[PDB]
Amino acid sequence: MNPPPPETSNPNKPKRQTNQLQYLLRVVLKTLWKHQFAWPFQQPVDAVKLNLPDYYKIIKTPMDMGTIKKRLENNYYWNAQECIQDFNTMFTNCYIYNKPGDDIVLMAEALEKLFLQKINELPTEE
Ligand SMILES: COc1cc(OC)c2c(=O)cc(-c3cc(C)c(OC[C@H](O)CN4CCN(C)CC4)c(C)c3)oc2c1
Repeated sequence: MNPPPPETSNPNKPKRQTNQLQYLLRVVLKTLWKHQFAWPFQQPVDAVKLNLPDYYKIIKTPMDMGTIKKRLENNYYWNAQECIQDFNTMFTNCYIYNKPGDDIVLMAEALEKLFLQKINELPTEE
């Protein structure tokens, strides 16, 4: 069985909409979301359909771009670093669970290269 997905809504968590967070949605997430390798990362890993009974025994902090997209659209974050960590968690989970040469790993690295190139020009806070 799959665990419940990460939280995307929490009304007692403080939130805001900084220009950095707008950039993470409009530049960073949109760039990765449209990429040819985005599809495995657009929703939580469905370990049941994929028949990976051990995935959520090894991956204790799941994350994915569907969760990140909902969080940005919901203005769930307080700062840019919370959102950047989610991306890095999602990439790291992939490298942690899988074999170094795997397709899913190459897909992850292609998205992460773009991720790094975009956050390198993260604007200073307005
Ligand atoms: C869709 O979205 C995502 C997103 C993901 O991360 C974002 C991942 C991910 O992390 C890795 C896997 C995955 C890994 C193996 C190893 C596998 O293969 C298991 C199969 O039973 C056959 N192999 C078993 C091992 N035997 C040695 C050889 C055969 C399958 C089907 C998927 O899928 C993902 C899908």
